Amino acid sequence: KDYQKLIVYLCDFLEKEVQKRGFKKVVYGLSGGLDSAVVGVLCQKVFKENAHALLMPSSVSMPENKTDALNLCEKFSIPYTEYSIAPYDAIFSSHFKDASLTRKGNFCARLRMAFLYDYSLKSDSLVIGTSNKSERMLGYGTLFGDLACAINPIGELFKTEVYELARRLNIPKKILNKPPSADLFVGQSDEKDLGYPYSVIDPLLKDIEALFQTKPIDTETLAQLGYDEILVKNITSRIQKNAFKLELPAIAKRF
Amino acid sequence: KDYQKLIVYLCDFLEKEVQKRGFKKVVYGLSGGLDSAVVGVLCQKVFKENAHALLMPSSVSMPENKTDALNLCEKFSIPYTEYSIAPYDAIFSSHFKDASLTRKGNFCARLRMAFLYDYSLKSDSLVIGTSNKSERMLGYGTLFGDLACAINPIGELFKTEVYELARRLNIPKKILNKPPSADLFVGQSDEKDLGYPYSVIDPLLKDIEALFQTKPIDTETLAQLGYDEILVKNITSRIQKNAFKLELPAIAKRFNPELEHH
Ligand SMILES: Nc1ncnc2c1ncn2[C@@H]1O[C@H](COP(=O)(O)OP(=O)(O)OC[C@H]2OC([n+]3cccc(C(=O)O)c3)[C@H](O)[C@@H]2O)[C@@H](O)[C@H]1O
Ligand SMILES: Nc1ncnc2c1ncn2[C@@H]1O[C@H](COP(=O)(O)OP(=O)(O)OC[C@H]2O[C@@H]([n+]3cccc(C(=O)O)c3)[C@H](O)[C@@H]2O)[C@@H](O)[C@H]1O
Ligand SMILES: Nc1ncnc2c1ncn2[C@@H]1O[C@H](COP(=O)(O)OP(=O)(O)OP(=O)(O)O)[C@@H](O)[C@H]1O
Ligand SMILES: Nc1ncnc2c1ncn2[C@@H]1O[C@H](COP(=O)(O)OP(=O)(O)OP(=O)(O)O)[C@@H](O)[C@H]1O
Ligand SMILES: [Mg+2]
Ligand SMILES: [Mg+2]
Repeated sequence: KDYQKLIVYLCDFLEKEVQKRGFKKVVYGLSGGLDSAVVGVLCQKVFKENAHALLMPSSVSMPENKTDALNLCEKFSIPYTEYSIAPYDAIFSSHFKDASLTRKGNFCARLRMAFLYDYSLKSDSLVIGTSNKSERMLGYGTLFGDLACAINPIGELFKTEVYELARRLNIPKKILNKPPSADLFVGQSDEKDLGYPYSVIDPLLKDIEALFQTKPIDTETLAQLGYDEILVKNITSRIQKNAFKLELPAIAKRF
Repeated sequence: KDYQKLIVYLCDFLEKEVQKRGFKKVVYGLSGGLDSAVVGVLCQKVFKENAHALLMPSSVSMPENKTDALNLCEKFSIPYTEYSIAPYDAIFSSHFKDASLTRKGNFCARLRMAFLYDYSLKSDSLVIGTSNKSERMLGYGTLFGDLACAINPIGELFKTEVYELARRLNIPKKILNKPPSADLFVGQSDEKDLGYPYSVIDPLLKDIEALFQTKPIDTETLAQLGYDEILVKNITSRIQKNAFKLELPAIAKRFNPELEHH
């Protein structure tokens, strides 16, 4: 129950990493969801007015999410800026009508990466990421999109742990009770895309991280732990298919 | 010859890296410049028609560059597609009229990454990078922009070496002698931005690679070699300031509390 210890640890991390790089200001995307709310509150405790939230709704971003984001900023005195990327996704939709929801969402996530980095350069700030360990392991995120940042304080925290941390940070119940959703298209949700809730995925991901962090996953070993055959096959496939997102691009060694 | 061994080496790298990932098709951005022309020719030899070139001119892109890129595809039978990003940068210019040239250029480089990746997903392909070793060490490129890719065959070749390889690959003279330029704004050139041509930069980078790799750069040692003080200061700064572009993000490790009995 020593989450106060964890909060101090993460705040110290943010302070040290930003300082060692020669910066004193940070920016991050605030979506109205749990993860970015946690990152926003942590940065506010460390940089106060020097931590800035950037809200970037799209043409399909759900309205409620944005208002919840604004309410968070007012509650925690977080300076913010609202910048719509709708004019950009509108062009993409007109040029690629039959584009899959995934392609449309990935473009938006990258547009967000671009404006966060643009904002950072013009204001001399660093971009703080919000991807949690569950998403990172599953590769549930857009490469060079929401996975793009300079520093990420909750990258080794599983989704269930980010939630527990959020409670200690007094994150609004509105955001705490909100089901995870990339919000890249109307009706999207982590549970629907993944097929299982984080209450079922996280326990398995934790054993996989402990047993096979730098070695191949042994589905038979996981089977012995009492995990559903189908569940293991599905989660293992996702992890192995997206392992590349956690690695640097392959560069031919000097001849 | 060693250049032929190099070509075979790079071709094998591309085929093995793409195959081990379960792919058979690749895509890359063709700007009309030397770096992308080199990557395009190499990919054509390995994947033939399965290697696609994506031309993405902006509102400021020089027209001559697109023409040279198109002629390259014709000479080497490279399938291509032209998608202008002008409509997108036009909105950016309208929203941020006073944005710096660097900010505007970074936005375009990132739009190109997004379309290359969009194209790769819809066609079951991998994005091949074109950043050379000089650009990588100097951080002369947009993070998550042109530096973004799955595999990069020329990341360990200095610009000067890329030029020599290009000669053996029979790249059009128009491209070979073309001055390096991000072409993110009218009149841009690597020499004007960096302050020096690669003929002066590369020799210094090669010494830095040989002298410093386990320890930080020592400007006094470089001064003893005979390098000009300004060149050393300029290049050393670019390398140290932009080293972060070649690394993954800093992620906070799991918290391990120091227990009372520890
Ligand atoms: N083996 C390999 N080695 C190196 N590169 C490889 C590769 N295999 C594919 N690639 C490349 O990776 C690309 C596919 O990766 P990527 O573009 O990320 O795309 P993808 O993984 O296909 O889509 C991202 C997914 O996670 C999503 N997401 C996005 C944003 C936020 C959240 C959230 O929960 O907040 C979730 C999204 O909705 C979708 O379900 C390919 O098209 C290809 O260019
Ligand atoms: N220490 C650090 N650790 C982690 N992240 C750090 C950081 N310092 C800055 N950052 C972040 O990195 C950002 C700055 O990097 P970045 O956005 O790339 O921007 P930046 O390096 O400032 O501009 C890109 C540069 O490379 C150029 N370029 C671009 C595109 C193509 C070519 C070409 O030759 O084709 C050359 C360009 O002309 C310019 O000289 C910052 O705003 C910040 O968010
Ligand atoms: N409309 C948006 N405005 C600003 N940032 C956004 C927006 N949509 C996505 N982002 C950014 O991309 C990330 C993707 O959201 P993600 O679903 O992963 O987490 P979240 O919304 O913070 O929390 P949760 O996973 O519970 O929904 C956000 O954390 C945020 O940094
Ligand atoms: N108009 C464009 N169309 C397609 N791709 C582009 C365009 N502009 C830039 N790119 C991509 O981004 C990269 C920019 O890198 P860069 O300008 O340094 O190299 P280059 O133009 O190939 O060669 P050079 O360094 O001599 O200019 C290109 O290699 C290419 O993949
Ligand atoms: Mg969300
Ligand atoms: Mg060029």
